[PDB]
Amino acid sequence: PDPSKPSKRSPIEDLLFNKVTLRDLICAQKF
Amino acid sequence: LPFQQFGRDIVDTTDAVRDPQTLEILDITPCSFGGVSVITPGTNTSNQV
Repeated sequence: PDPSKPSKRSPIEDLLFNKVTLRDLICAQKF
Repeated sequence: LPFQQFGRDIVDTTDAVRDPQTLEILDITPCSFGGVSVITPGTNTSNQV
């Protein structure tokens, strides 16, 4: 883990998080 | 645009209408709702929830 990163994640873990990602459609379903 | 009264969203639901007398944008949003969950201990321990 990297202390400088606020989320406390390893440099490799950051790359994985920023690669999958996912009136808007989400709100339409909720109603 | 002119001559354009109603409105629709991605899932084909009426989300906006135009007032007949004073033409204006009138968004329609349903009022809040959701589920309810009850947290309880055993009924032989207490009755608070």
